[PDB]
Amino acid sequence: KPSVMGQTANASKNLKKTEKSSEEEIMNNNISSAQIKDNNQSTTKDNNANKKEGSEGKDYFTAKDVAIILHDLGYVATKAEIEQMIWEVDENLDNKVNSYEFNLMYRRCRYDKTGLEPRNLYNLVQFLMYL
Repeated sequence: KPSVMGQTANASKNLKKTEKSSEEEIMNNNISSAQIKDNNQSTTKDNNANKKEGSEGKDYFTAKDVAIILHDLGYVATKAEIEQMIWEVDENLDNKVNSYEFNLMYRRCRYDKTGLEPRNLYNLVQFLMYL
C-alpha cells in the first residue's frame, strides 16, 4: 500500500482540517516548545533515517537521495517537484537539511497543537517508520 498510504494521510488531514475549522465555526518559543515535544526512543527513527536516507553520513541531506528513495519505492519520481518536498521545511539555509533540522521538523510535526505545518514532507518519515 505504498502510494495509497501517502494518499490516506493526505485525505485524513483534509478531513481533520475541516473539523479544525468547524471547532471555531461552532463556538525562544521554537526551542521552548521543541524541548518539551515528544522525546520517545527516537534511536529507531535516527538509525532508520540514516539507514534509508543518510548515505554518506555527514549531517547533510539533499534532493537526489529523496528522489532515488521515491523511485525505489516504485513511485513516479516527478523530476523537479521533489525540490519543494526538500524545501518546505528548510528554515535556516535554503538547501540545508541537517540532522538537527530533521529533529526540529520531526518534533514540531509530531507533538504540537494543530499541525498543518507542512503535512507533506514528514509523511515520508512516517512511511519509513511505518515500514
